[PDB]
Amino acid sequence: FLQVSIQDTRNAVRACRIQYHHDPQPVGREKFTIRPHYGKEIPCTTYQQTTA
Amino acid sequence: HFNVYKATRPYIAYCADCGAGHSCHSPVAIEAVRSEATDGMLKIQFSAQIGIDKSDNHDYTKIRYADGHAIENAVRSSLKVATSGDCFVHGTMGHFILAKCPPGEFLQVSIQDTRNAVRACRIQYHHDPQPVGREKFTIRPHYGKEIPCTTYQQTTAKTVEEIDMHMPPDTPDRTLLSQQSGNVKITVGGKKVKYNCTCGTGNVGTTNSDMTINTCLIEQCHVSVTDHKKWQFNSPFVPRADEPARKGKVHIPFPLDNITCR
Amino acid sequence: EYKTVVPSPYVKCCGASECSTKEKPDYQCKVYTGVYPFMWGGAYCFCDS
Amino acid sequence: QPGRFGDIQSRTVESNDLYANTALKLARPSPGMVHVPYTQTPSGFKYWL
Amino acid sequence: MCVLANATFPCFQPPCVPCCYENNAEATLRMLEDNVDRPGYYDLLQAALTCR
Ligand SMILES: *[C@@H]1O[C@H](CO)[C@@H](O[C@@H]2O[C@H](CO)[C@@H](O[C@@H]3O[C@H](CO)[C@@H](O)[C@H](O)[C@@H]3O)[C@H](O)[C@H]2NC(C)=O)[C@H](O)[C@H]1NC(C)=O
Ligand SMILES: *[C@@H]1O[C@H](CO)[C@@H](O[C@@H]2O[C@H](CO)[C@@H](O[C@@H]3O[C@H](CO)[C@@H](O)[C@H](O)[C@@H]3O)[C@H](O)[C@H]2NC(C)=O)[C@H](O)[C@H]1NC(C)=O
Repeated sequence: FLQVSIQDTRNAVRACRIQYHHDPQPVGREKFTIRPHYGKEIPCTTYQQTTA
Repeated sequence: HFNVYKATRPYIAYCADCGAGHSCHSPVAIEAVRSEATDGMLKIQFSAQIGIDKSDNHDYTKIRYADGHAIENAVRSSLKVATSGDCFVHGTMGHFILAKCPPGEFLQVSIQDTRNAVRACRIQYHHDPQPVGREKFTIRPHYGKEIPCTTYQQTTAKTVEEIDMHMPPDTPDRTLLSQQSGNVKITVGGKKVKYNCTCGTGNVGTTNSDMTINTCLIEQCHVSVTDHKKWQFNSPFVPRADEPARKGKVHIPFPLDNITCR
Repeated sequence: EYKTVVPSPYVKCCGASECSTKEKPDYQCKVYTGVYPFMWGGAYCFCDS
Repeated sequence: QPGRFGDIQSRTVESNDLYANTALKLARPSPGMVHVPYTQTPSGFKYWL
Repeated sequence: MCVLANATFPCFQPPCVPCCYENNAEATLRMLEDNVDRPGYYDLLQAALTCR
């Protein structure tokens, strides 16, 4: 699942939760978790922070 | 008293990702994690030693950490160690930390900054403890047997263990050069720096004072601080200084010991 | 269980380091050429390559 | 042999000599970086356990 | 048994007593690095950095 929440103007928590199956897998041929200090560079994709 | 920690200094190493997937040279970098105790306690090495103040005095609240060839101080609260879940910190001394963690696929450690910024480091580490015996229980009962096992104790006495230490290398820095008009100025403050400028005749060497070359711009000079008064660590992420090595030794706390579990 | 010991590397700026053999269990040594390492304050070894 | 029971052997707990066959290898550092890479077969006592 | 250039002193009483580190850290550590192989290393470590 996942939920998003925030405090109110009267300092009350407001939340909303949905069912979402999240299971990411990295690009390549190994199912690793954290990037190493020594490895290859493989092309992938991401969302950038530009607002142009 | 004895105070071995007055000849040792915290250092800055490389962390592959600092909690956000990006890499930077961080002051909380994780060296080996040791998990050779049967109850399932870990020994993580920081690069920031915890339990001593800037001014070298023992303290349970202050922790030492490097900040750009300058040692800074942080509060012992906000030291967080975690895996999939959240860990309980049992011990605390020097570079080393003791914790008991839920099973997971990584672990990260983090502290506050002086500017109240979180500085962290996570590594991939497969933790799956299994209790001693013939049952894979999670929590001890109020009625059961006693079976021998081993842990790390909180004694910080003579231990019969080693760390290699050595003099830090000459750290380069480029913030100390100022170009005014056809002349360069190098800042001071108690740090002797080396310089190597390819401008004219022989103008290399070390200095403790400002000068002006009056000849060339900053594209030729550089500064390497040579703080050379206290040991740092023999870490694969920071270079050595001299070809045949120098080396030293320091004992580590928390030795392995025999207990019984229920 | 064993323990792999790895000292800090040695970098020479405008120099070459000559590999020295010694009697350690399963000892390994190499020398690599053309490094340009960076540290937090910047890159040392003026020497370009 | 590497990766199996007895990859490192010692004649006694106190014995000064040690036999180690663990297939340790070194690799070049990545550009602009100081880190001493290596690849090396995991322990055989752990594997046997 | 500890050695300083041409001194060859007993490790209990190095000639820098008292406050070896305080008077000169540079020299104390340079000397203490030269004695890592000697069995009396830890006594010299204890005596080099203990003063009031
Ligand atoms: C947990 O307890 C066990 C059982 O005592 C420890 O194993 C034993 O540890 C002692 C340590 O002194 C060993 O004694 C040694 O014996 C040799 C015999 O050649 C002697 O030369 C040494 O000077 C020393 O006295 C003993 O052999 C060893 N094994 C046994 C009794 O089967 C174990 O070390 C403990 N684990 C800890 C403290 O982490
Ligand atoms: C300060 O920085 C300069 C770099 O601008 C260093 O000068 C460099 O020194 C090395 C070793 O002496 C020179 O390598 C030599 O190259 C010649 C070929 O010209 C060869 O015959 C020698 O056997 C050696 O390989 C290098 O060329 C030289 N750089 C320049 C631009 O001339 C200098 O060493 C640095 N000073 C200190 C104290 O580190």
